[PDB]
Amino acid sequence: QINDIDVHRITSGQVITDLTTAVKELVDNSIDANANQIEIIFKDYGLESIECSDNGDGIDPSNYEFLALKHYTSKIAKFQDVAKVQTLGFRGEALSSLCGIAKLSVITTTSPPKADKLEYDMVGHITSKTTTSRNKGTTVLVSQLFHNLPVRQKEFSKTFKRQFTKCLTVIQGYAIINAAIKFSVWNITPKGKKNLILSTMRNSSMRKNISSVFGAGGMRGLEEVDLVLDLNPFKNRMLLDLDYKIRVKGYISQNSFGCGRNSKDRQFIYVNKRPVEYSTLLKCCNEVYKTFNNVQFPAVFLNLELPMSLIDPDKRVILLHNERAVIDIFKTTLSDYYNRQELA
Amino acid sequence: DVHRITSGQVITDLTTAVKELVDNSIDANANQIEIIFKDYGLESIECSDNGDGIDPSNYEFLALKHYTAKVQTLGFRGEALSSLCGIAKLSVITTTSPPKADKLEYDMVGHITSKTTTSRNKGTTVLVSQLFHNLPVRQKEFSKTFKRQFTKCLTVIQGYAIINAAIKFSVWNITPKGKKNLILSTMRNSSMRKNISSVFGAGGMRGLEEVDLVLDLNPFKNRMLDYKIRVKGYISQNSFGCGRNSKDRQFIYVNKRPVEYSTLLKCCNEVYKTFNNVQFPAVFLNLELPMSLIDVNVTPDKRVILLHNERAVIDIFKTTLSDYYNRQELALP
Ligand SMILES: Nc1ncnc2c1ncn2[C@@H]1O[C@H](COP(=O)(O)OP(=O)(O)NP(=O)(O)O)[C@@H](O)[C@H]1O
Ligand SMILES: Nc1ncnc2c1ncn2[C@@H]1O[C@H](COP(=O)(O)OP(=O)(O)NP(=O)(O)O)[C@@H](O)[C@H]1O
Ligand SMILES: [Mg+2]
Ligand SMILES: [Mg+2]
Repeated sequence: QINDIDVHRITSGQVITDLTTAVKELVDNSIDANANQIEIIFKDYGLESIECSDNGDGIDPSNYEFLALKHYTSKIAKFQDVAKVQTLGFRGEALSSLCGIAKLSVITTTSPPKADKLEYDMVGHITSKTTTSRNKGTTVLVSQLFHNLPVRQKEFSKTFKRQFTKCLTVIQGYAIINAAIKFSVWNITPKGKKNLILSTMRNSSMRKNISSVFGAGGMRGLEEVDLVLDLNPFKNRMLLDLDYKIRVKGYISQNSFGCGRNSKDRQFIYVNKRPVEYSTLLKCCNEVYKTFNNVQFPAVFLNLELPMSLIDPDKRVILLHNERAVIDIFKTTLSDYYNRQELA
Repeated sequence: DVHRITSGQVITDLTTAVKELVDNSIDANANQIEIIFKDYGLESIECSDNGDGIDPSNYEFLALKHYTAKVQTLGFRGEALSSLCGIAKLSVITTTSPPKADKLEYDMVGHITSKTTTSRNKGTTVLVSQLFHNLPVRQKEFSKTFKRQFTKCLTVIQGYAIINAAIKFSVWNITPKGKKNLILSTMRNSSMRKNISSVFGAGGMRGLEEVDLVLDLNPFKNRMLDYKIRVKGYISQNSFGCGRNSKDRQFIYVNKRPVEYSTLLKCCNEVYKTFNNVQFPAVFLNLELPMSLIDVNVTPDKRVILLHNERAVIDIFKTTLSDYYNRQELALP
């Protein structure tokens, strides 16, 4: 009843839930490519297309053919050097998925200015390779998103405005923590307007970026946070030992009356410079803050820096070593940070 | 803090503030725009449209800016509005779903300060008040040059009104003492010709004749595909008395969009001087041209544009214009 292509269509649809997820996948790939410059161009807010341009390492020409194919034991076994082909691609699920539920194009180069333009069909095969030029880096273009998921596409049209803002929030997250990276975001309107949406300067402190990304009001009520949670006496599994110290740097709203937010609409948390979904740590943030200002939620921009060695259908749901202790040492450490702020 | 200085550089005067509002309404697909000044804008300026409203999702960043070839216009989302929040007090009554509406209040930084409920037809009403209040120098300048400043602003609205055949424009000024005065009014779905009469009156079409010209610039492209420019509109004839005593009615548009293109008007003016040296011509010209042939982001003025290979454009436009006038006089008798 349901043919293989459909299965591929539906599954890839489970991978790229919406425009925002697609964007996440593209930004992540660029950062992974060691880009220091990332440009994102939306056409009609995403309805038409999204383009991600970086100056990263680019894609090795040998990977072109296997970049967006889905990995199947059955098809790999059809190669003489199985070990070899499995190092030429079949990585991840993103590009492989954007192929099934969208039109994927790539322009890349590992040797500027000689470059290639690749068109991949729904199944990962290269329908056309065109000679072109471009500086070091890669450009990924996702167009006609969900063109073969009528129901989802239709929903996208009657909710594109909210979707974009959701997608913008996520772009703001990447831009605030990635100081060594310059982000630029434009939206080209059907009426021919190139509307600048967001921009940060390369080599900008988190502060300079919050101010760019949220205007002068962005810092209003904010106070620097510089904490060190010593967790060494809390590691559980016995063996130049690991220094289990967590450095928490960033900014958070001061408990001062009013200085907070009416909504928990502006909270960002990072673990080793990467947006992470720390549900637990936010709950803690919120409660500890209530005790000082009940009628408001705190704006958050905190980076948890620590060794990944002590770090373990969605994404990067991270769990730290003995998270229960962490949560407690943080709760009191922050609380006492606010108490010290009141005395100010 | 140093935010308002930046705002002041963005919204230099009343006119600029109005362009910002009018463009937003037009961008919102309104076919009805009504502008109300209270004391020529010294107290406030109200722009009401029947556009598609502001989706609730955009409220938060509505007045926030997230910063610092086949394109025709350049935009800096949030810049205009956050700048109006800076040097002034901004109010908003919008809705994408009538008959229920939201009334927003922003402070100088953009933080929403009040969101109460009301009602209105589909659309948006933007209220700008106390323009430049926190900028004394200019604030006073304004109140001391409001006449030329208002005239400069009305002329810009007159520019929009005339070319936007799909929109019904209406403009009023409420005196400090109380009653409303209709200053501008156009019926919608009207030709430039009809609008010229509505905006200026019985004598608006005086001595004006049609202009339908084509400028071929194909062989004037250096540094690099059909570079032709369809120039349509009206211009005064050169016969005695058929012109204006001054350049108070010279409008140029590029792709149905208003722009300041002095060099072209300069061309029109000097070419006209060739036949008449006591008057200037009334000009209403639209220049159709492929976007790819329009260079954007040429100066801090997000609206200022530069035509592909201007140098020649003028030259061909000047001679083409001359032939126009020569051909024109032939059928005088
Ligand atoms: N912008 C880019 N620059 C260079 N290579 C890229 C870029 N985007 C994608 N690729 C290549 O495409 C392959 C995978 O894309 P993707 O489908 O996101 O999987 P992944 O990055 O390997 N895994 P994941 O981290 O889970 O997304 C990568 O392993 C790269 O080799
Ligand atoms: N009258 C209106 N109706 C609907 N939406 C509006 C209106 N005025 C403003 N907006 C919204 O507010 C946002 C921007 O205001 P503005 O600050 O002028 O930037 P912009 O229009 O995006 N760019 P620019 O053309 O460079 O000014 C728009 O992008 C709309 O989403
Ligand atoms: Mg990836
Ligand atoms: Mg605008």
